[PDB]
Amino acid sequence: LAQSRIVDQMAGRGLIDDSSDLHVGINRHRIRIWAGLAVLQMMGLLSRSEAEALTKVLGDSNALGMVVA
Amino acid sequence: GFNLKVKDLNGSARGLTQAFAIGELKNQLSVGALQLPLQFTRTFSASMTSELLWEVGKGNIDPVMYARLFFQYAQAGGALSVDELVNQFTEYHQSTACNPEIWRKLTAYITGSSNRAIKADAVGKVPPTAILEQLRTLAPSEHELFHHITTDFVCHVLSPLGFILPDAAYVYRVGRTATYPNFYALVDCVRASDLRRMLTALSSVDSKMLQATFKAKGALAPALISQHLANAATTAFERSRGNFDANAVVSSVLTILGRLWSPSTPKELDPSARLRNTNGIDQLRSNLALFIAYQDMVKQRGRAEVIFSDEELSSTIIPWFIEAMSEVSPFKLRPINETTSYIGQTSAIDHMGQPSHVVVYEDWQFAKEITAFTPVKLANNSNQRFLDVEPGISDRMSATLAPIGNTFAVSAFVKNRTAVYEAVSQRGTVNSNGAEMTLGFPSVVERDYALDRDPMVAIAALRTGIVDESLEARASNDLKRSMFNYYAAVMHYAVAHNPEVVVSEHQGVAAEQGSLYLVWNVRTELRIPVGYNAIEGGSIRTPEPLEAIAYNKPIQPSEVLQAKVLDLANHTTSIHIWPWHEASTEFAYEDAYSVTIRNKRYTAEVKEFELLGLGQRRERVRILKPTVAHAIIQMWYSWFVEDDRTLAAARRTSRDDAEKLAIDGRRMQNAVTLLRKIEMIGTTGIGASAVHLAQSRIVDQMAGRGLIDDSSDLHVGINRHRIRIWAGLAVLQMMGLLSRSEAEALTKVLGDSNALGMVVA
Amino acid sequence: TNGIDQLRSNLALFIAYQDMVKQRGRAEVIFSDEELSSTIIPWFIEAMSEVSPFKLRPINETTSYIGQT
Repeated sequence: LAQSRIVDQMAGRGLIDDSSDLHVGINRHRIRIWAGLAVLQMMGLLSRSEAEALTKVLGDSNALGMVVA
Repeated sequence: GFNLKVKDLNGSARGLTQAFAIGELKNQLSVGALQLPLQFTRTFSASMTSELLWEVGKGNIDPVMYARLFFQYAQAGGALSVDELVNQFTEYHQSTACNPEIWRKLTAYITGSSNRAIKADAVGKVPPTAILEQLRTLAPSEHELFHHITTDFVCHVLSPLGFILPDAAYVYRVGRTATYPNFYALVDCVRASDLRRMLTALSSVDSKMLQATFKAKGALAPALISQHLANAATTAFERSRGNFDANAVVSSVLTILGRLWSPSTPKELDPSARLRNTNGIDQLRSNLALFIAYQDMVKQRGRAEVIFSDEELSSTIIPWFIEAMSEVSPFKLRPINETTSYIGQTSAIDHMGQPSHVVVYEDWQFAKEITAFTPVKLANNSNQRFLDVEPGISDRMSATLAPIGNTFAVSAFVKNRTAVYEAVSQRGTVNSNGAEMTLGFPSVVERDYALDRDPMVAIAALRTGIVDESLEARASNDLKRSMFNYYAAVMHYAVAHNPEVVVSEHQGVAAEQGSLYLVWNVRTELRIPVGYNAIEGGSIRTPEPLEAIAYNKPIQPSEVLQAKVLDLANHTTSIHIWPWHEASTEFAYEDAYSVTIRNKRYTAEVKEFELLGLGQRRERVRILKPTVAHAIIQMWYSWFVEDDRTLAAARRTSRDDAEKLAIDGRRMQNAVTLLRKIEMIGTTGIGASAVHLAQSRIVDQMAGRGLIDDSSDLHVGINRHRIRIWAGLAVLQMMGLLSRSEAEALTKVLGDSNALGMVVA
Repeated sequence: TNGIDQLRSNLALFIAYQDMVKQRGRAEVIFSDEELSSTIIPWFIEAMSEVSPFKLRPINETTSYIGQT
């Protein structure tokens, strides 16, 4: 759904409507966290000031898949 | 036909979501999990097609057929339901059979004069009929029917005596009935079930005794014929009653069934000894097909107290006294899938693979033959009108329809939208479903279009689910009269695939009067971008019937059903039919059309009848109102709407050139396709007559305005596409289906598309 | 068929074909058959059933009321 929305954003400006350009490899894992973010806050569990931490720590490393997927 | 999202169908066709069959809305979409399993099996059969004449005819009187007729006209008539009709019949039966002075007058109209019954002599100066007029002089019925039947009764007891002289014949048509639906209809069926014996007791017993008293040879009889007749007839009325309440008996047996079905506590209601499996109610344990009756039962009403419960009873008698075993009605009865054996199915779709286009439908008729008639009436009274077909037109118009059956091969026609599926790439898939894809039911259209209600308004009524309360007994409920069948649709072919069942009562927080539908585990592929109920685990469980199909294979329908016109003329050459009026007047149309040759109009028109080459104008020929096909062509029309809307949007943005030309390429031949078939609609019998006369009118108009100079216009393409498509469309106008707006919209379609050809031709 | 050929001799009813295409157009025999007709239908033609002022005669007697100067 969020991908549907930003793909709709691709339709915003008419030239970046040139089909999907996100999907290669890194983006998928990069947004894979977002699922863990909905699972984070207002899944009814985590209290924020949290993904904050996770963000910095996800910045700490190469992450990648690291393999898988 | 229409469409809806799969994940959001409750937000979409919210009424159609079966959870709606119960008062459920809630934060929750019904469901959960619980217990007791048994595939509910053996559904009542196929009332569709099977149209035919029946003969009231003889006074030997078969109550059974007449009952069938009562339900028949009742649905077909000006007064729902059967129930009130049976009341009215009982009223009439009092006013007649229980009103003796009449009978004195009747015998008086027969042999009556003096010192009746004029000793041993015969003399039966009567047509059956003349009696019927005399009774017509008596209390009118809004719905005579039985008014014939009472006469039939007069015949039956006067048959032993020399008054068989009148014997003519009486005839009446069927009427198609649906799935078939609502338990109120069952109420009609059970009171009619009473009619089987409410009536037969007077239809039977009767008298072999008295010939005519004998008293050799037999007999004198003053009022004694009327005496013996009516007083016994009234006596016959006494044994008749049926006692047991209509709605109550069904309410109770349904109660025991549904609570038998209950996974949550049966409590004091329970399976038991002779409470149940009384060598028949257990057969109902096998007839659990009439499920849904419990659904609306709590919905139409609420708590289902057995009130006349007892515990010996019932058991005992009442379930025995259930309707289907008394077999009136199009109540019908059968095993499983044969009712589903008219379900189309096409998964289509791709890569995902499951969702964007998965259609269903039905196999269907085109016995081209269709008929029309004069309404000859040997004597004024009502509508007992004799009619004879008008073969000279009737054949050729049917002949005109002959190619048309090869046209619009609806199965092949389905392939159309299926073909649309690859449009438009590329794969979604999670962000926006899924799609309805599926419905486009010929059946739902015909069921309502038969009353010319126009189903299409009912369609949106199932979009929002709620009825828009068009308060009128032949308005609002009739909409709902369809909606039931509509639900009744999917469930049945939701049986096959899969006999998975149960579900629970879903009390929610309010209120436990009972609320239990069905569930379907089926079996699945391991991916679920379809259905809010993610429950992919092995398979969906599943709360709503459609998802099964959504996870179903294309299977491709067996499906063969296709009706047939009744022979009619071969019998009404002798005897009157009574769906008439209904069949209507009925002769449109003056389809004028312009040809805008440069800066000039030259519009032409033609007077229907001479297209048939007949002369002159006919006043009173009476075409039927053929059904079926309307649904097909409408579906074709609306689906084209889905088509060009989708494709045009696709070129509007998707996005990315390789696809746009594809679709805009696609677009072209779609229209090109229709172009071609439209000539088959016309210039091949009988619209060639249409183009002929059009050419006549136009060139003669050239001469009349003066010059025929510029009039090369019997020639090519543009004008030819004009006149030809106009022609096939025109005979199609003479065809009683698809109005007129469809015409202008259609030429609106071709006009941008391209037109080019030059296909002619 | 010992009669339709008499119609081959009755070709006076010419013009009927004229308006036939004119009043209508194509003249498909539709109940054509090939045994029929032949067989019965031409036999069942009207003038032989002789109703009407349909009348019947040789040539010029109908013209025998034509003035000429």
